[PDB]
Amino acid sequence: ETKCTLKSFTVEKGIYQTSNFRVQPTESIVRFPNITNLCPFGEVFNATRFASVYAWNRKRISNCVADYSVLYNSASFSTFKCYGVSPTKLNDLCFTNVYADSFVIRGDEVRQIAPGQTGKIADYNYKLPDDFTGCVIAWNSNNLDSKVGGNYNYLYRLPLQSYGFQPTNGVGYQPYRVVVLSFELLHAPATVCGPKKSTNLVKNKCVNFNFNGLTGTGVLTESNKKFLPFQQFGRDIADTTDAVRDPQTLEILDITPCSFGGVSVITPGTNTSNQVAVLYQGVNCTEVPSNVFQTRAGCLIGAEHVNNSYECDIPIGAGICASYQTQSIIAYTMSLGAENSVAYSNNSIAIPTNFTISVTTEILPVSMTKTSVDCTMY
Amino acid sequence: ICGDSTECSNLLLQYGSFCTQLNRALTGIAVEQDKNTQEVFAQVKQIYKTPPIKDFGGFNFSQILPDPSKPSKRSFIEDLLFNKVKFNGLTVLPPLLTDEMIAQYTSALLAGTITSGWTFGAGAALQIPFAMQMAYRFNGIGVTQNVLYENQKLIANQFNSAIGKIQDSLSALGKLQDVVNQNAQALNTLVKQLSSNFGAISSVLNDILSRLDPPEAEVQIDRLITGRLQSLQTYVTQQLIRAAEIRASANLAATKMSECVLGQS
Amino acid sequence: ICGDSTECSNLLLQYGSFCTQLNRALTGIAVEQDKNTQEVFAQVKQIYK
Amino acid sequence: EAEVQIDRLITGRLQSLQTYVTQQLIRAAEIRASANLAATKMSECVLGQS
Amino acid sequence: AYTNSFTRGVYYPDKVFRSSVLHSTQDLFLPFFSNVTWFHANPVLPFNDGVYFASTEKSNIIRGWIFGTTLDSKTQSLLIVNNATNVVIKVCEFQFCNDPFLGVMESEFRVYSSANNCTFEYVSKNLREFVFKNIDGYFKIYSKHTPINLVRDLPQGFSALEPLVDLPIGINITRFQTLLALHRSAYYVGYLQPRTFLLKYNENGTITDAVDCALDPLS
Ligand SMILES: *[C@@H]1O[C@H](CO)[C@@H](O[C@@H]2O[C@H](CO)[C@@H](O)[C@H](O)[C@H]2NC(C)=O)[C@H](O)[C@H]1NC(C)=O
Ligand SMILES: *[C@@H]1O[C@H](CO)[C@@H](O[C@@H]2O[C@H](CO)[C@@H](O)[C@H](O)[C@H]2NC(C)=O)[C@H](O)[C@H]1NC(C)=O
Ligand SMILES: *[C@@H]1O[C@H](CO)[C@@H](O[C@@H]2O[C@H](CO)[C@@H](O)[C@H](O)[C@H]2NC(C)=O)[C@H](O)[C@H]1NC(C)=O
Ligand SMILES: *[C@@H]1O[C@H](CO)[C@@H](O[C@@H]2O[C@H](CO)[C@@H](O)[C@H](O)[C@H]2NC(C)=O)[C@H](O)[C@H]1NC(C)=O
Ligand SMILES: *[C@@H]1O[C@H](CO)[C@@H](O)[C@H](O)[C@H]1NC(C)=O
Ligand SMILES: *[C@@H]1O[C@H](CO)[C@@H](O)[C@H](O)[C@H]1NC(C)=O
Ligand SMILES: *[C@@H]1O[C@H](CO)[C@@H](O)[C@H](O)[C@H]1NC(C)=O
Ligand SMILES: *[C@@H]1O[C@H](CO)[C@@H](O)[C@H](O)[C@H]1NC(C)=O
Ligand SMILES: *[C@@H]1O[C@H](CO)[C@@H](O)[C@H](O)[C@H]1NC(C)=O
Ligand SMILES: *[C@@H]1O[C@H](CO)[C@@H](O)[C@H](O)[C@H]1NC(C)=O
Ligand SMILES: *[C@@H]1O[C@H](CO)[C@@H](O)[C@H](O)[C@H]1NC(C)=O
Ligand SMILES: *[C@@H]1O[C@H](CO)[C@@H](O)[C@H](O)[C@H]1NC(C)=O
Repeated sequence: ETKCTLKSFTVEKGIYQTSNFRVQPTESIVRFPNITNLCPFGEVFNATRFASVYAWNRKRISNCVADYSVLYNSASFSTFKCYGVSPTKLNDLCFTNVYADSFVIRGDEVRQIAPGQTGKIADYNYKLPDDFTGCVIAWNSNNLDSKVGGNYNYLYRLPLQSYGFQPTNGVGYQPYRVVVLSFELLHAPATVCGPKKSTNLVKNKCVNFNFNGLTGTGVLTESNKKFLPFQQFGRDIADTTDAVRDPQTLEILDITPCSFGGVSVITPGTNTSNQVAVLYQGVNCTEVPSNVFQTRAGCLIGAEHVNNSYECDIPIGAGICASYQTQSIIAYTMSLGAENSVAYSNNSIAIPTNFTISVTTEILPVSMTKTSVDCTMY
Repeated sequence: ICGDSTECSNLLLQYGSFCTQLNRALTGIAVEQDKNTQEVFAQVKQIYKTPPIKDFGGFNFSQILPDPSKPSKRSFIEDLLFNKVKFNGLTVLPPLLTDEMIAQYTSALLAGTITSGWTFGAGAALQIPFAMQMAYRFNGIGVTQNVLYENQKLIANQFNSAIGKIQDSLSALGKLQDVVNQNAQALNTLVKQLSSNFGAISSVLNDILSRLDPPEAEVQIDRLITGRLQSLQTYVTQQLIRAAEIRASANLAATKMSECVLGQS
Repeated sequence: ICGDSTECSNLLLQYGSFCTQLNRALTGIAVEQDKNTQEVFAQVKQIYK
Repeated sequence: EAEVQIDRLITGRLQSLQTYVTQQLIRAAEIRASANLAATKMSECVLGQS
Repeated sequence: AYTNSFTRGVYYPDKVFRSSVLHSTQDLFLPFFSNVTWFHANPVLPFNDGVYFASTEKSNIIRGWIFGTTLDSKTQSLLIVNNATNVVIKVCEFQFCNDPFLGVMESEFRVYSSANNCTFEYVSKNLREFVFKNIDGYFKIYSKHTPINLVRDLPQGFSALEPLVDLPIGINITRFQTLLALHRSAYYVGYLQPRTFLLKYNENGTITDAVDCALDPLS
């Protein structure tokens, strides 16, 4: 990896940043709030007496928690068509108002409750607009609405005629109860919509979290701060979310950025050896994936720590250097220098008796290369 | 730039080596900061020690010699001076030298001067009594050296009072606070620049991504990328200009340590 | 950039603190210029005649 | 249509050329100080005794 | 009469905890040292952009407000009431008395004479401040109850107002009123403008001081 980073086949001694170490997060915990008013449909879908077809009812469902799944999967409905929107995506959308219309018709008149039909029912009893949005639900109700001798209380406009329902009628002449849900979206600020589940909430693990809208990543930890009892999450200076409140249990939890840091490779040079040591920079050495050694500069793997102190060879940091000495690599604290002890006294002097002539070099750059570019040709 | 997302990384891969250049630029700066300190402080061969007595001709250096009752072993005035001064890919590396090591270099430079005058800066340290070294220095400014020996007590008292006034004048360092302030303030702007759309619908790479489909989202993500890359270039260019100013200052410090501490100017 | 135009000014707000940075850079080098000539010429305590 | 695609290249290449020209100014200001020190050492160590 | 607020009508701009952080905001506030009407005991006022509203007593003469554009039928309006029982928010089309009130036997409520088409219901000395605003079909209400050591004059001091309610109505508003309990056996009105403030946050996360950044050169 070092040879690839440098684009060469011979690396000279040094220390090279080669890549990065990033812990990985597993599972996605989706937190959310409970559900009180889940809407009691069990009044429109559970009535003891429905409404005529020529004077249908009209209930205006309003701000609530609507669960169209208990409807969709109830398997008791003989007809469940959705027009503006396919059924499974109802528990994931929000509108302004839902209206529910209720009535009772024959069995083979359920095909006129649809956008763009004709017939005595859709012509003048109950007409659906041509860009309908809701869903139409219908189920047979022979045992409730049909009575021996004929139930002449269910009329329709044709001016009014009455279905004489009787229990010995072939299907398609037995009474069906119909409910038409119509979702509308005026121009308000919001209203009723599907539900919201909430997985479990762990701690002390890099995780991918969602707190009723707040999407993030990190380790969650028990807090000891105290919000005011209307504040949801806390922010830092420079404006990053660093605390949240759990909606269900209402406790404050800190959000720490998941560990991370550069990876460096320490090599004595390929002309000496092919052994290598690895520094994970400012990462705690317990969360890296022999010699594992913790430094103020990160976690070092592949070098042994000795107690001697030499002159610095390859600089690691915070006073630590490495060398290829003791057929391998090692760590330690660099040496400032020898130790000279001047025999100072209040009446002692040292005077030299000889000298040496020494000559040293000093190298300095004075120029660099003069280059020109031609903007247009480049 | 991207930050976690994966739709961002493939789009940013289209810009070439813009990010490799910036990391090289910042790494050069960080390697230069250790050489600055090596050039100012590691100007001594041996680690010299003062003798256990303190018979220096009436001169008293106790406020600037190291304090043996401390983990850091700093001096009194070095203790006064030290009480007056994770994110989205950002990291702070530690210096190679601890400041225990720096205090240990400075105390050795001090013991070299108090015990050998200027001889340890040109070769091996040759001891000389402190009053006689003070008399050599009076010759260097053109005063005759009996003026020192006949006024030794007065001269030592004046030194001692002037050293005492420095702590009171201390317990100034705005030149050291400015560097810290300018750097922290330039690092705060880079983080604040991440909540700007730069003319996209939003400034958070998920909400753009979970409210549009790819052909539509790539357009906004490229605007976000362009803004965030411009911010990082501004940051790195200013760090390059600000490090060349710190280097010219450490060069002046090295010359002062050579010429005012290891000799008489 | 905009020159007395509110349509342009609100669009310029979508880039953040670029203009604050630019003014801060230009002001710091106007302060340095007075320091430059204080350091060369005011090297004397009294006005001698 | 090719205008929109040529402009994307023009912007990138201009950015890259201007980055090259900034980093050369910053590197030349450093070579200049080294040559200024070399000129002082030639005066003070070669034509004198310091 | 008219009076001078000093530093009044500061509310928490939103959730999100916070501590010692001179945080800067742009929002609709009541400017410092403003010209607030004085009323004694009342008439139809405007709304036009939010409202500050304080009141002082030991009894309870102030018994809620009524809002809207026409304060009658043919268009919808809000109604917020409090008998000696508890608060009653309500949103219908009404027919409001041009001088609506409630008595104090203790029989009352000559307020309206119509409650049609209701689209929202709800049922269940002293200084009582309120901030009313109406944005994107939501009608927000902040409030605070401080105890004065006077009876009925506007005091001086700092006290931030905490959010109370949120109603997704959709209603248009251009006018509002007040409701009082008659005799049978003092209040102010500020308005809000888009200002920029600097709020000082405590270590518990409460706003303890503020700066209005358009008062004077020092600010
Ligand atoms: C109307 O109410 C009845 C009774 O509460 C509900 O019938 C239940 O349906 C579930 C699922 O089919 C059965 O497991 C229960 O046994 C039924 N109840 C009883 C008492 O046996 C019905 O679901 C309600 N209708 C709607 C639309 O919610
Ligand atoms: C949301 O619902 C859960 C249960 O579904 C509530 O958990 C209860 O919390 C109380 C603590 O006051 C415990 O005594 C109960 O035993 C818990 N119930 C269960 C089933 O664990 C939770 O309190 C609800 N959220 C809020 C905000 O009240
Ligand atoms: C001063 O030092 C020089 C060495 O630099 C001494 O000269 C050396 O003497 C030894 C022994 O006589 C010879 O082996 C070397 O060849 C000499 N060196 C050179 C360069 O000629 C010299 O003797 C010393 N003087 C005193 C007085 O000690
Ligand atoms: C060197 O000077 C220090 C003063 O900075 C002397 O220490 C103080 O001495 C006085 C009395 O002379 C005491 O009252 C103080 O409490 C001392 N301060 C300390 C010990 O921190 C010190 O004695 C002088 N050295 C010598 C050898 O006289
Ligand atoms: C590099 O290799 C050459 C020949 O293999 C050898 O002479 C030289 O000593 C090597 N350098 C080091 C530093 O080992
Ligand atoms: C790494 O984590 C362990 C477990 O909490 C802790 O004991 C250790 O101190 C951490 N590393 C450092 C350098 O503090
Ligand atoms: C280094 O010396 C210390 C002395 O405190 C000792 O505890 C430690 O075991 C030594 N390390 C090794 C590797 O021998
Ligand atoms: C408030 O405005 C009215 C408008 O005429 C003015 O008469 C009154 O003096 C003002 N009050 C204050 C305190 O400025
Ligand atoms: C208080 O007023 C509301 C307004 O409708 C009413 O519903 C409630 O019944 C009243 N309280 C009592 C005790 O009647
Ligand atoms: C509102 O009330 C009026 C009169 O009671 C009525 O004509 C109108 O239909 C109602 N609004 C709706 C949406 O039904
Ligand atoms: C409020 O009144 C304005 C009058 O200009 C009107 O245009 C607007 O549609 C009304 N609000 C709603 C939600 O209809
Ligand atoms: C609230 O703040 C006060 C003073 O700032 C502090 O003493 C107290 O501990 C904090 N927390 C409380 C009262 O719960």
